[PDB]
Amino acid sequence: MNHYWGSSNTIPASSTQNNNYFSGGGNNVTIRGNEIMERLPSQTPSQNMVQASMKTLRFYRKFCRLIPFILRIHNIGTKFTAQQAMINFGNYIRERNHYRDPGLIDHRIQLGYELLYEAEMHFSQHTILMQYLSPYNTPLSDRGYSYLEKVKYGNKSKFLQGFYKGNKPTEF
Amino acid sequence: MLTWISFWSLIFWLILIILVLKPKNFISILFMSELTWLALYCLSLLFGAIYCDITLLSISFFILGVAGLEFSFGILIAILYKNLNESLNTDLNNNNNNQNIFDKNFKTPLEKINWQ
Amino acid sequence: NNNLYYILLYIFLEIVFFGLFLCLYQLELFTGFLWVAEFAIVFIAVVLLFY
Amino acid sequence: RRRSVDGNAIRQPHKVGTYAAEKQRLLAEERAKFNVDHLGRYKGGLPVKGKGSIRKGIHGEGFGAPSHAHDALIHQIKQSKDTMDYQNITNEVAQNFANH
Amino acid sequence: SPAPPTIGQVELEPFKFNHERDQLIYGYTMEELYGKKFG
Amino acid sequence: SRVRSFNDFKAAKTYIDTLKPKLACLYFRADWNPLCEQADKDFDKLSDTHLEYEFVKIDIDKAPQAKGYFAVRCEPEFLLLCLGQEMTRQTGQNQRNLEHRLFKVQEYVKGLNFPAGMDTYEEFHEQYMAEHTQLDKEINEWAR
Amino acid sequence: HHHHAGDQADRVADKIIWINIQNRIGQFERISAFEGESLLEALQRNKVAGIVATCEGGEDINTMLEKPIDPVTYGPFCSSCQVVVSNPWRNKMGNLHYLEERNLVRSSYPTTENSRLACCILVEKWMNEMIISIPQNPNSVYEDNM
Amino acid sequence: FQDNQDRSRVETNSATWAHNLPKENKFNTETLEKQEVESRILKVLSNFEQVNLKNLRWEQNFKKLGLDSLDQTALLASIEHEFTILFPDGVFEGFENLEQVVNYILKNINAV
Amino acid sequence: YYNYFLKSKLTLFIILNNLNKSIDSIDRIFANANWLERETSEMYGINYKWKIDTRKLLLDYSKIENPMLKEFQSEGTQDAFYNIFENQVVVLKNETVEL
Amino acid sequence: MGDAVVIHLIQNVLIFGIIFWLLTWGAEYFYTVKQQLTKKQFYECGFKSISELNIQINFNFFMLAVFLILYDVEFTFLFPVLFNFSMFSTTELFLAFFFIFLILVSLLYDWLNNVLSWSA
Amino acid sequence: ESPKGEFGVSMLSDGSNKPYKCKVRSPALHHLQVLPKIGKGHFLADLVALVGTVDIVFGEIDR
Amino acid sequence: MNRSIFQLWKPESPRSNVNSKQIKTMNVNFGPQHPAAHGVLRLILQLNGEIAERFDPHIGLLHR
Amino acid sequence: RQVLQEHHQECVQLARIHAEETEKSFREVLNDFDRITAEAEYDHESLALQKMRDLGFPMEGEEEEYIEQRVFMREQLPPLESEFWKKNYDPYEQDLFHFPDSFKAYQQQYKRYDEAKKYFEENPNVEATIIDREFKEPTNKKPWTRKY
Ligand SMILES: *P([O])([O])(=O)O[C]C([C])([C])[C]([O])C(=O)[N][C][C]C(=O)[N][C][C]SC(=O)[C][C][C][C][C][C][C][C][C][C][C][C][C]
Ligand code: FES
Repeated sequence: MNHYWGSSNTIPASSTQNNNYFSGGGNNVTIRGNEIMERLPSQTPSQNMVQASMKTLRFYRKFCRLIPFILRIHNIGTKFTAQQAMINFGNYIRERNHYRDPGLIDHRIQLGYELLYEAEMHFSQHTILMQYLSPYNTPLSDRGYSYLEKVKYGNKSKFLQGFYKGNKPTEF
Repeated sequence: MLTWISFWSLIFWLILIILVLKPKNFISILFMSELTWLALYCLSLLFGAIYCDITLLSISFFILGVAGLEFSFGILIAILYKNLNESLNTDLNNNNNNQNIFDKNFKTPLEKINWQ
Repeated sequence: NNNLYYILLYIFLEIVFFGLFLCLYQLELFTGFLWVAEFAIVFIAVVLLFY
Repeated sequence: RRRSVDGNAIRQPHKVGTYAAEKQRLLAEERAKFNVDHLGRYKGGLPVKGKGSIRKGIHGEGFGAPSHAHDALIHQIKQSKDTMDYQNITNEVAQNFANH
Repeated sequence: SPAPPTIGQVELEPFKFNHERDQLIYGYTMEELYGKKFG
Repeated sequence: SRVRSFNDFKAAKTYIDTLKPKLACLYFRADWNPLCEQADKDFDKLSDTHLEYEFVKIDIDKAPQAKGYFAVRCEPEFLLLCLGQEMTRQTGQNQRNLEHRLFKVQEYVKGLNFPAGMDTYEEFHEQYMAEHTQLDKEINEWAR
Repeated sequence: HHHHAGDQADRVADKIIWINIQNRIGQFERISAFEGESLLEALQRNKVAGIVATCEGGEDINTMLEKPIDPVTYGPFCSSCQVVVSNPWRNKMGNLHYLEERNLVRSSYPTTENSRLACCILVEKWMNEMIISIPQNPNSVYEDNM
Repeated sequence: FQDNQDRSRVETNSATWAHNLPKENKFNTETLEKQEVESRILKVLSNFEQVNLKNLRWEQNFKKLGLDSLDQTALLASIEHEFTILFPDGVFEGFENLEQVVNYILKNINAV
Repeated sequence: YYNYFLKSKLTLFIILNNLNKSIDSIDRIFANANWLERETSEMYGINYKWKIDTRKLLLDYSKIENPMLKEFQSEGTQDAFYNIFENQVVVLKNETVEL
Repeated sequence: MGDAVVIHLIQNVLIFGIIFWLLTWGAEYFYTVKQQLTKKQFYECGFKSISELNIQINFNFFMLAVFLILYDVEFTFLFPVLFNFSMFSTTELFLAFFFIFLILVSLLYDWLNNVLSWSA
Repeated sequence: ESPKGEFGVSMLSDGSNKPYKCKVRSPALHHLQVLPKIGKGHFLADLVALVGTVDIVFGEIDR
Repeated sequence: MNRSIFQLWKPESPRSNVNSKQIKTMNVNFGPQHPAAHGVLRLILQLNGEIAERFDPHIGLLHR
Repeated sequence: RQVLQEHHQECVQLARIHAEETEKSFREVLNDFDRITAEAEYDHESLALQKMRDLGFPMEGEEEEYIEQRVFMREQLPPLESEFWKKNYDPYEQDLFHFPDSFKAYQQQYKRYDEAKKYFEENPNVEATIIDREFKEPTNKKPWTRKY
């Protein structure tokens, strides 16, 4: 297949063999391919929200199969485990679960595939691509956190937490 | 400590032993073949100097030519390993087990052997 | 040593020591010819290893 | 177990309004484009100039000799020349990953 | 209706190689068709 | 034999290296897995019936250094060693399979004939360090 | 068959043994075989890929397909018709002949514990819906590509 | 005497350096044990802290366990990473419960 | 378009009222349309169906936005700073200057 | 070709390198290097390299390399007659010209088969 | 006719003092777009020469 | 001269190891800090013996 | 009836082919014999040369100076709008209908599509899911409570 995801776009195991003396093979599912992506054709338009959801699930599957490699090459494996990154991106998708336009979902899937390829090929910096993998309500697993707000504002409402903090600087 | 005749004969045969001793990687065997030819070159020079024979000194360039031809053929054969899906480490081109290799493990290209 | 780069380096050192012997045995012209030919061969071998 | 006119055993088909039945009809149409029978095998047909023993049927031309094995990867390549919506993990891809 | 004259796929090309020229000028000469070329 | 329980890595390592058992079975456990209780019971029941093995139980939670040293990946872990080097491992809880691998290791060690002076207990990391110096050290020197 | 006078012929479709195959490209095939033939003959008639079949069924006398196998048989002459049978029919087949096992273990490509030689397999009525896998077999001589 | 019951020859030698306890045969068709698969999958599930491992019912659906559409995909991908295997699309989409996942892994010979 | 035979300029206007802004791509007909349609899609959110290459052309990595829209402010939504605690460039909310 | 005096000069060159090393250390006194994330990483025009050890070449000129070996050998064989050409005779002249003709023939055959260019 | 080709400006004005839309067609964009088409099969030096010969300014291309 | 077309091009057939790229492609980037890249082009260049095989021109590094 | 119609159309086209073959002149028959005897000894290189010649590839070195103009510079023909407005674009797979239930586990899961269709018919409009960003203690304390 003449595609970046084609079965023949695999890095050879050796310099004279693909896999072994009796069989071929390679890994482009969990790591990057041998050849760069010249073109990324459009997702075939989905006439059904069913097909849009299937595209979303398959994109998430491709992302999850590729997150250990992304963590390893970007040196962010201590900020979150592979499963924590998967859960954070699942939360990101859950915040977008209300989509109902198959065309818009196809466009979002194309953008997500492009971003995944960018993070896969070191195009984007780790400090910038981690915002999708960053946890929502918990701190990063590579640095100490402060629970001063949790202790001082013990069981107080979110309104009071915002009220005591403020939304603008107090000097101007 | 050894006389030069003894040393050169001994180390020519030592090179021939080491060529067999080392793992059968084609590039390594090619390097050892060049070393063997150079040992023959030096031994021929030594015997020519000892016996005042210009014919033994003649084999100096002849050995160089034969070694160069064999090295070119070896380069071409090593290139040929790429197109035949053959590992340069020839021990990995067969399924026979050997304890000399830490990691040798070949399995059939199948997922499941038994379907329910 | 099984690393091909170190194997080739030790082959080069063996060539150097063979030339040193031939110099000690007063056969320096053959030392120079051996050195030039085998240095070219080792150069091409290094390129092959890079391949 | 009883059998149909072909050697396959008689079994009840999918429901009328099922995606399974729709996809089965679509797959039959796809097979018709490559001169492929119900079992995934290139059949005979009209001789083709310059293509050896490869024959041509009615709705399309075969991609192999008669009574041969239709390749799903070849069908995907010919139908979608360069378009992959997702990296589909087939048995071949899974086996390549396992071999690696 | 009469069958159309056969037109090869290698035709309709902006430029021709030697085999295309040989097929095209069959029965004639390069000087007979394109005229004489000078240096 | 009987199960010797250790909550410390250094104490367990000292006991195992001092005893120098010909056949040893180490059961590493942690509180995360709910199957460790049945693993505890299976280890206790198998300790009595096998006197050729020395049964040592290490709690990974109270001895976190043990997990790294013994290369434990998942709990419960049953590591069967002969003369200090790993013979086999069982990553799950199954009494029949654990007894089967105990029997297999026992039979194979019974069938061995070590040379005189080369039948001594070794530390667990000695074979790994030998392979590391023979392979990993040279690779690191070449690459980095 | 025990046909009687005036009885009509029987359908071929009712006498077909089905072999479900996993081709080397990991693809599902369904071929038809007849009792009394060899699996190699069925695979070659159905143009099944992956079977090199260098020796083409071995010798024509004292074959491995006979019941019982003659002691003076030479057995298989290569290791190119290797098919990995599924567990039920593999158990029903039984234990390997010594010559067949010798040829199976003397294979340049790795084998399995369910591996059998196709030309040593005789198609039987109980082999209906039999599942086999056919990974690519080795090429022995210079003429395997001729 | 030719002992036809002795099927051993130099091609059948199965002594490897990495295995102190030798393998039964040269073919590396050793499938993982059920308890090992269950413990590794239990660790993978322990990575997902909305699931209680104590009362885990292996025939129970992922939805009843507490896994959404994305959690099932994430869990299956994590299992693939743990066993270094790939699920073909049909198998991946057809997984209804951890019992089915365990059975599929057991039938697999490439799992490590 | 420019026609050399007729020495003419043509300007085709295509009206989009569907919310997803979906339209077919002529990237497979005119080779110019690859980067032109990539710019149009990344800047205006146009969904070009059947397009040869859908990757962004001028936008920053790991950013999804359509800046060339009247809803999108010129100053944007993010600013790139250097974070000492990360020892690398991060993206934060921007407090830009107003005249 | 030199002698032990050449070996001693090689030693003196090493000592000169030691002098340069001393100068470099003294220069090292005059600055401080601050540890940074990408300071000791590979440079690929401002972005992280996607490969560290697997940087493989295609080596399309192996025919040129093997011909270099053969023709260097041939030139070495040509050296002796040119060194002592003043004493040439009919035999030596014929042999030298025939050897040069063989070299030219080999080169021309290499040219005819287009093996002196790059390959895909 | 800019030195790099046909430099075009498409201005849609709504009547105000500000242009509603000012699209810019840069010749350098189309010149760089054909570089992969004409650069494939060339060595690195040839590719550098091709980058030089298209006379591309990246202010026009990126803008 | 004679024909050398087979030495000039190398196609890819499905599942063909010989026709595939039997080499790790040198996917170097003609990045910004390069004298010939004008400073604001990141040309992801897939090479095969310095032969420009694939182009992925990242532009917009000067998009303002 | 459809089988008979296809049989008749096949026979019509086969008769057309036979008319193409049987009505050849003696010189054409001799050329065909020569072509057959040449194909009996043509290598794969010769067949590739024939295919490239039919594709318009260069066949001399001077023409190989302009390889790209025929091999690469010719643009791909655009697809058809008939290909554009197709029913579905799932990758082709063998219809595992008569295959055993072991093989059907690898086929596309059509039950998933039915369940998704039911779900989206029952949920046409849903509220936006908001993941709360209020600070919470980590669910696993390992990064802050591990010693070794
Ligand atoms: P369940 O079984 O839970 O009902 O199934 C859920 C669905 C059906 C799959 C789905 O979630 C749903 O409810 N609706 C369909 C999907 C949908 O409506 N919207 C999903 C949007 S897809 C999306 O937005 C992806 C775009 C990516 C944005 C940027 C991230 C790209 C990668 C960045 C990080 C990579 C390297 C770090
Ligand atoms: S085909 Fe030769 S052993 Fe069966």
